[PDB]
Amino acid sequence: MREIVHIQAGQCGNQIGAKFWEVISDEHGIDPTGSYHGDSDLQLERINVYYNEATGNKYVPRAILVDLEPGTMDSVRSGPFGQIFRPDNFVFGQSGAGNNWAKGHYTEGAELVDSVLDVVRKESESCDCLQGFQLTHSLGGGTGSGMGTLLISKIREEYPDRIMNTFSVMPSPKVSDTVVEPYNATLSVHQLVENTDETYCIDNEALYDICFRTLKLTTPTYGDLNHLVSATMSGVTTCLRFPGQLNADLRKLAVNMVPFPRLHFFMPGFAPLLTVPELTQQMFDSKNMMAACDPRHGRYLTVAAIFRGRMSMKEVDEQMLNVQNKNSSYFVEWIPNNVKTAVCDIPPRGLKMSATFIGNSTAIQELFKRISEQFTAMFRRKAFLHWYTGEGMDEMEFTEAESNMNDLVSEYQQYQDATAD
Amino acid sequence: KAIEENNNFIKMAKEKLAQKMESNKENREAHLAAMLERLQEKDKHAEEVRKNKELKE
Amino acid sequence: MRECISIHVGQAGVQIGNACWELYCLEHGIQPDGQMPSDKTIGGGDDSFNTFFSETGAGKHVPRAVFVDLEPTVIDEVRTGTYRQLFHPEQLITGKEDAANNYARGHYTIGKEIIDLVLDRIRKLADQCTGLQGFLVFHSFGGGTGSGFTSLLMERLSVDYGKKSKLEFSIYPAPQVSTAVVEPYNSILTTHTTLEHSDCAFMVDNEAIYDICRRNLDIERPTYTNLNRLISQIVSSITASLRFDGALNVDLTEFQTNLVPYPRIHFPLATYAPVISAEKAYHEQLSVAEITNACFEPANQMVKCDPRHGKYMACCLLYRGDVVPKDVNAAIATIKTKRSIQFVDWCPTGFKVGINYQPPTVVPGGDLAKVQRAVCMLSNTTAIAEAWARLDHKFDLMYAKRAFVHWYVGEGMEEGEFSEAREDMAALEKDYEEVGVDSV
Ligand SMILES: Nc1nc2c(ncn2[C@@H]2O[C@H](COP(=O)(O)OP(=O)(O)OP(=O)(O)O)[C@@H](O)[C@H]2O)c(=O)[nH]1
Ligand SMILES: Nc1nc2c(ncn2[C@@H]2O[C@H](COP(=O)(O)OP(=O)(O)OP(=O)(O)O)[C@@H](O)[C@H]2O)c(=O)[nH]1
Ligand SMILES: [Ca+2]
Ligand SMILES: [Mg+2]
Ligand SMILES: [Mg+2]
Repeated sequence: MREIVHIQAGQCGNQIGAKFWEVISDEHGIDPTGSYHGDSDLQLERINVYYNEATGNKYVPRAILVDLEPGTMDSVRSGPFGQIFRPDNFVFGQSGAGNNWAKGHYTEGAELVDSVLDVVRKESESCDCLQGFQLTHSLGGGTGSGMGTLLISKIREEYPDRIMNTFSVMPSPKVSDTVVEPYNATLSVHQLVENTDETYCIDNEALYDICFRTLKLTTPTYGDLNHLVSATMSGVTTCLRFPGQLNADLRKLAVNMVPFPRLHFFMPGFAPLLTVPELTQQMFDSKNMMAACDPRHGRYLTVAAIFRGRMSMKEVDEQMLNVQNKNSSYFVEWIPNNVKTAVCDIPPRGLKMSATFIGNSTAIQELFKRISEQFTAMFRRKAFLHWYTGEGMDEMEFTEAESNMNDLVSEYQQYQDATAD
Repeated sequence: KAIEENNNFIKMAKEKLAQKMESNKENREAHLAAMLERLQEKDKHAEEVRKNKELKE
Repeated sequence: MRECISIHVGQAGVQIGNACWELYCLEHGIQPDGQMPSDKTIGGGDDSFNTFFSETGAGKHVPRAVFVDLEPTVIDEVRTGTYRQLFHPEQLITGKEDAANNYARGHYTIGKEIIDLVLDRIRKLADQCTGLQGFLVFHSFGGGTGSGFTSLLMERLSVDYGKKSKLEFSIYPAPQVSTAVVEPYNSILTTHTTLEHSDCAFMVDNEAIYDICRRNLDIERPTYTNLNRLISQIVSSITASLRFDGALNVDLTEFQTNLVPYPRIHFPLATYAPVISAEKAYHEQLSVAEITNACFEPANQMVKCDPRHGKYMACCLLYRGDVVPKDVNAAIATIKTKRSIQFVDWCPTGFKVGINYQPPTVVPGGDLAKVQRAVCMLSNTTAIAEAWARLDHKFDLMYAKRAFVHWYVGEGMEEGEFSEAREDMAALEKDYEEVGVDSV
């Protein structure tokens, strides 16, 4: 298990995808043409996880860039690392989706889906040992929300024994005021609970709140929010990208992090947005969470912590023990040794020391309940259904999406209330 | 008796092992069969969605 | 003859194999290329070291060993490392996809694709032997391969080799270096399924070794490289009886006779001394009495338990280096009066002693001091059931909520297997309780 196949769908998916590839190319010492210009051997040791080796020692991302809207094709190709992508992996439609899930999932996106599946199969066939897939998308749009979830269900059929990882971006009224985003998110959640192995909840409300209150910016653009997401996505893939023992592949992470199949929604975190005890307190603090939820309103089923930089590992061990002792009630007693910690030598660009946090907390229900409240505000008066029932859907399917996300919250609550004796 | 018991142990280890490895293949295949059958049920639902758009026009 | 084939399963097995074989080479004067200048009989021989090494006509001395792992990266470093010339390529076996810390993938799913190849390769080593004694299986309890594939292998080795002996060196997990939340499941699973097919199993508690590296060697945060060098010294003390000639040398099988009172009670506690840094060892010669006394200090044990709150069914002292029987006897008499050594009523209390004259060796650029004499105590104590108890409690906490069970069921396992495995450990804990009760 080495090669992961990246997929980016929609505006959000492609732009966070673009930033992801910019950062990891810089860390691995790859320039916009795709040549190796670095110094350390650790940059190349697990390069094959995300990069294909073409002729003339070219390193090409294993990325599949997808959208129903053209124009997003131009922005990615004109961007800083536009040249490095494989031209045949661009699979772009005609009329767009216009923030409609039923267009992405059932009708207009369903027509473009087989031409994407060709690119996936071509990339997957060449993999020495394919481990799985990582999608990047929003759940508030139309393409990434609906076609991205169709792609998930379709890739599952042809690769049921590979890992399906996602970086699903949750919508927020503070960042985007499109009124039907709560409908799109809830429909996507209904698919994600059933068909993904692990979903990172990158929440725009938390990204807004961080940019305003911590980073001091009075009104943040999509560029400011992405600076945090690219730092997070770089962090959570550090175990996959460099030499290490812990969470080194997508199944080993999944096995350690996911104690129940449906409960695979992680609360990401990053620090700083410095000393080892400060890092350790910052990453466990609610203010550094990329999902807008308070850990102290529930319990951690499992946690993965990734430290990056030259630092005393003795100090890291003492500190991670310190917070588990001090915050003991916020970790379920019935899963022993559920907090794991890796340390990578190579720090990211800019910072000398950083810390990345993946937590499977029962407090993640606060994010689903928030979407559930914005959903039921519209659905109980049958508002805006003509966008969806026109494209072919039934009310029954809307009700099942609400019930499935209510069950998910009920199950997170069950295990939060669970006790050992 | 030493031979009889040494053979019995080899016999029953071999039979215990073959029963588990066949039982495991049944269980794994049935788990994967149910996963695909649920995924194929979504294709039949998506076909009714696309028909109820054209049969409403 | 009396050959011994070492099988190293999974990362922890493989890397402990590197340590052990590197150490055996330095002990016998074998070079990295395989040559042994002091060995005059070319192509073969009946010497003591030939229990662990075959000989090619070109004079190469080749470990009687197989390295198995379900992924390439750890075994690749043996293929390209310092001792690459020591092993034939067919001794080093790798698959592509690992068991992902899942007993199911190791025993069933991924494991079944490589098991026939592994047995075939063990058979090429077995047919090289004129009088095969048995196997030494090196594996972790916690890993998917170390648990799942090991169990599978042991079941198959009982089929193909009958009652021919099978010893284990089993790495028991610890939170300081453990990489997986599901290690208790894997540990109980493999312990259950291996139990009928193992004759003797030396458990090594990673925490016990970790604490020793912190306390005795002053390593702030011990690595696997640190732990494995210590483990290989203990492993070498246990296998030195097989690998060396000696007047007062006692075979390992003769210790086993005393160590295993019933087939299921086959888990001896290992304790080793002296573990000391070069700085502290300078102008500090440790006598026979000092190192013997260190065996009854529980800080020196390979497994965290308290023998003093349990009962003894056997005590064996494996000495190497500058040791003579007089000194050993003096030291034992001193201990008998001054320490908490209570035997069960149904055993005899006499300590069993072996001495190998070849002194202990150190790997260059290591942490251990080179000492003139050393000792490994192998004892059969009811206290080692504490290691089962701790591990069984971790199992129950998770299994009560079925945490992570879906990963095992997805790969073909039933809930029946989990509870069957847990009841065997419940029985095993009951068995260690029973043996300590007095007779009537
Ligand atoms: N964090 C972040 N969120 C974004 C970005 N671009 C869009 N979004 C969010 O994505 C949601 C809308 O989805 P889009 O990705 O624009 O829609 P799409 O998937 O392209 O679908 P169509 O627009 O219907 O083609 C809104 O909630 C936005 O706040 C970005 O660069 N970063
Ligand atoms: N003492 C010691 N323990 C190790 C070493 N490598 C791994 N471990 C321990 O072994 C357990 C993990 O199992 P591994 O042996 O790494 O995994 P594996 O058997 O290769 O199985 P998979 O990787 O899941 O296929 C944990 O308890 C680790 O602490 C080592 O070199 N020495
Ligand atoms: Ca010879
Ligand atoms: Mg768009
Ligand atoms: Mg491994």
